[PDB]
Amino acid sequence: SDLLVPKLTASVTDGAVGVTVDAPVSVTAADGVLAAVTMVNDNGRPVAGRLSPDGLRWSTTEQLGYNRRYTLNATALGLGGAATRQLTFQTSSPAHLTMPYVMPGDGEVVGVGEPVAIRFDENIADRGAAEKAIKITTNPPVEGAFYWLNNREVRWRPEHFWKPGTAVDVAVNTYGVDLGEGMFGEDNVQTHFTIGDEVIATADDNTKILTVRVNGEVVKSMPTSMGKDSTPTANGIYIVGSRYKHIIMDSSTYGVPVNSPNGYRTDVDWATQISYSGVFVHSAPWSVGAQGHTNTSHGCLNVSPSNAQWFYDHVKRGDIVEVVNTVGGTLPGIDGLGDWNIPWDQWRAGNAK
Ligand SMILES: *[C@@H]1CC(=O)N(c2cc(S(C)(=O)=O)ccc2F)C1=O
Ligand SMILES: [Cl-]
Ligand SMILES: [Cl-]
Ligand SMILES: [Cl-]
Ligand SMILES: [Cl-]
Ligand code: NA
Ligand code: NA
Repeated sequence: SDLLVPKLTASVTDGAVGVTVDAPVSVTAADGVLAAVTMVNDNGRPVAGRLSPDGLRWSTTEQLGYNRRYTLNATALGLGGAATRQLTFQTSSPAHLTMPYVMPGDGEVVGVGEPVAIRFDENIADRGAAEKAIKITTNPPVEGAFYWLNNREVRWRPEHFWKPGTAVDVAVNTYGVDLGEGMFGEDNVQTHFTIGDEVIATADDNTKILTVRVNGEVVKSMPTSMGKDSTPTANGIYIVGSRYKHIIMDSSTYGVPVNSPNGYRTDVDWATQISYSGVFVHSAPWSVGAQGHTNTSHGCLNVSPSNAQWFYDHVKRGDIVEVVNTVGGTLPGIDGLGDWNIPWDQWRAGNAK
């Protein structure tokens, strides 16, 4: 048997540029074991690594940085000689960075209508890469798809409402990923949430009653006053959002001056958001005589203080409100909480462009 000679294999090539940092760097020995492996950046600072017990694999154990020039030295020893290699490579230098933000929060329990939300703080030129970098796990597994509400936020939901008890895991692995036009991910995100009870509240303009159903059983019937004809509440499916014991409604947040005929600024109690456009379920003492009879608001579902607080107490983010038989149209699918009004075939087809 003649002298066999160890060989070295690295996941980077000497002289390479634009190396993406979305993966560790590794060195592998063949016909021999690794005796020494070091990796330092342009300033001489070492990079954390781990050699496998069998001595055949060394990998970086920490995140690698943008705009860095790394130098790698590896020595492989064997029964028939040795082999050494020095490799230098330069990582990606982004033109701009973008940090994602994921809802719902880690560990939260949400209703059957809560979609996965990934919001970036910059415009995403390559939506496809963003979608490819986002891995969603569901238990029991269910089909879902991506759909963008605007140039910075994407959503992921199944065809129908979640089944209660479903576990969802979200891993936004955007670090080191070219998201288009030199826009690279600033970090990764990992969120996990669970689907709770089915809570569907239906507001019928014919009866002017807001009926809350938990697991299919009617548990509360609230006389309500919705948007008047000139500013009606839109029919469709609303996703419950944030909740406030009290909040100052200010029309100027939507570009409508407070000092207008259609502007407003008032403080209200027990407000539950259900649309970005400003539809809330809140306490309306000034309209109890109208609640259950005639509509008098700008879209908000007015109810009594008792029922408003009840809604605040018994409804959670992700629960569903459905408005039907109003003089208005359908809530826009891209409102922010109207995801379910987009027909499944359009949502499934996505808009990655
Ligand atoms: C709750 C009280 C109310 O009627 N709205 C509301 C306002 C508007 S807007 C910004 O004037 O067009 C749209 C829909 C609404 F429900 C509240 O904010
Ligand atoms: Cl090392
Ligand atoms: Cl932000
Ligand atoms: Cl009216
Ligand atoms: Cl507001
Ligand atoms: Na020989
Ligand atoms: Na008002």
